[PDB]
Amino acid sequence: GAMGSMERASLIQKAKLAEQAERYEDMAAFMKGAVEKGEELSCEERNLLSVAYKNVVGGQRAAWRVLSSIEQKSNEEGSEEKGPEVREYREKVETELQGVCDTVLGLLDSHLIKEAGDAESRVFYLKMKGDYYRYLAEVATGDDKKRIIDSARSAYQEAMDISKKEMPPTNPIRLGLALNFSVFHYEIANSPEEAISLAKTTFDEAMADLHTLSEDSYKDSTLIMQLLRDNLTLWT
Amino acid sequence: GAMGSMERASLIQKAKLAEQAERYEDMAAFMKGAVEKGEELSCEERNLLSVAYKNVVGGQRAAWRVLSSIEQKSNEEGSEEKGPEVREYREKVETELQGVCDTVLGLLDSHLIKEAGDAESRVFYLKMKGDYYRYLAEVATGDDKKRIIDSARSAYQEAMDISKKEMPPTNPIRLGLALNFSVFHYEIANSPEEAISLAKTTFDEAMADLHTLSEDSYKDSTLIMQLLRDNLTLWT
Amino acid sequence: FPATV
Amino acid sequence: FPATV
Ligand SMILES: *CCC(=O)Nc1cccc(-c2csc(C(=N)N)c2)c1
Ligand SMILES: *CCC(=O)Nc1cccc(-c2csc(C(=N)N)c2)c1
Ligand SMILES: [Mg+2]
Ligand SMILES: [Mg+2]
Ligand SMILES: [Mg+2]
Ligand SMILES: [Mg+2]
Ligand SMILES: [Mg+2]
Ligand SMILES: [Mg+2]
Repeated sequence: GAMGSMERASLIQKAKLAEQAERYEDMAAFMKGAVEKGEELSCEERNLLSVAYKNVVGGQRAAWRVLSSIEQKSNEEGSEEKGPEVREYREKVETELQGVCDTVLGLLDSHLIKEAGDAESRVFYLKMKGDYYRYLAEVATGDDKKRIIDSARSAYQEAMDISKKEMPPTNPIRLGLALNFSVFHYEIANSPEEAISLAKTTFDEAMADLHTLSEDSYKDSTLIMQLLRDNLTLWT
Repeated sequence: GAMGSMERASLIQKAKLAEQAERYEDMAAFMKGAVEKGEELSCEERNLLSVAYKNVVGGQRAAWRVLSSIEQKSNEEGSEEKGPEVREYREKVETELQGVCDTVLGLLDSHLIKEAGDAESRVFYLKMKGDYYRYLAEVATGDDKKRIIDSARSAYQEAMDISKKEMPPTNPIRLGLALNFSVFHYEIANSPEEAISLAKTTFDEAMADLHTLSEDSYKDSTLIMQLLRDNLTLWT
Repeated sequence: FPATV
Repeated sequence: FPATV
């Protein structure tokens, strides 16, 4: 690891600077170095890790979709042959995306998840595991597409079980987990009815628990509840 | 060169796909590979090259400025010591920026400029040479800061001399060259009066030649003239 | 695309 | 910053 010689605290400080500079690849490399120091992550540190990789993979996903759309158009009737270049470059981006997903899943498996005992950390990492299997699922087409989908489902399910037992319905981690699992159902598992049911039930149970919250907690929860509502509006 | 095995035409096709996917680092690598095939570049190809590296270095510059501002704030009176991390990371970004500038200047010197005989190509590449020396100047502080500034000035000057002899005052390359040389005067050479004079004279001479243009050429020239006016408004 | 966090 | 192209 190229970050092996830098102090954990310096890696975290630089992750924060990289975020401020919108240098998300750097931010991710710094956080990977911090994880590899072997200590558990604080809540702030977990969010630095997720913010970094979400931005990196998010750009890769956006590029993959652009290229995939061009590729599909070139494979319609009446399209002029352009050669292998569109497929090759789509494959290049896809391979880089899969590499990032494998890196994140590797950190979670060595050894973030197994050391996470508190609900807030364990649910956070299992949600991440679901998310990065979902990104692999978005590009998968071969003999392991079903296994990738089930790996995503399994991670999300375990996170949901813990979150329902150990967190209030308004907890932002629990809310974001449900939002994303609902999208998994809609976009990956071809289960739009499960997607809609989950989003609705999550929204309504959070609504009923908002009265217990401070003004700052209320803002955090209602922000994610609005995303649930936005998706429901898109889907109904 | 990792692009040595790919066809020139495939590199150009992939540069165009990378642009569409907003993958500017890839776009730049593809164009570098195309330049290194050794053939001259068409006008479209020259613009693919400049678009790619402008986006890459533009992001580096934006990050450098964020980090430089944080660094300067940490060096004020009453600021708590944070250690070497801010300087180190600013230096990391700076070194990557200088590397990109050196790569572009290397392509221009081996051998784009020496083979460029038409005004449109020679002015384009000399403007690029000025631009990338200007980006080096923005971060320079040592014994060669003055030499970097003069290298920028010299390139811009030769481009200006050719453009004035060989191109109409409304030519978009001539206009963008003048826009950027004017910024060089204002921001790099501490010559705001020269910056303002150049921008004004360029704008007025283009204004007087717009009558000779088609509707499409008129739109291209007036777009850059508005940037000259925007700068004049900022500076007066 | 739908919203995720 | 001022405009460049
Ligand atoms: C779980 C507790 C928690 O969220 N605590 C915490 C403390 C300080 C900063 C953060 C945070 C969330 S996102 C973020 C960032 N993008 N830098 C930092 C969280
Ligand atoms: C100098 C002649 C010229 O501009 N010709 C030309 C032909 C086709 C496409 C371009 C062009 C300009 S910017 C661009 C891009 N960002 N892909 C392509 C120019
Ligand atoms: Mg130690
Ligand atoms: Mg593949
Ligand atoms: Mg249920
Ligand atoms: Mg050949
Ligand atoms: Mg330096
Ligand atoms: Mg003059």
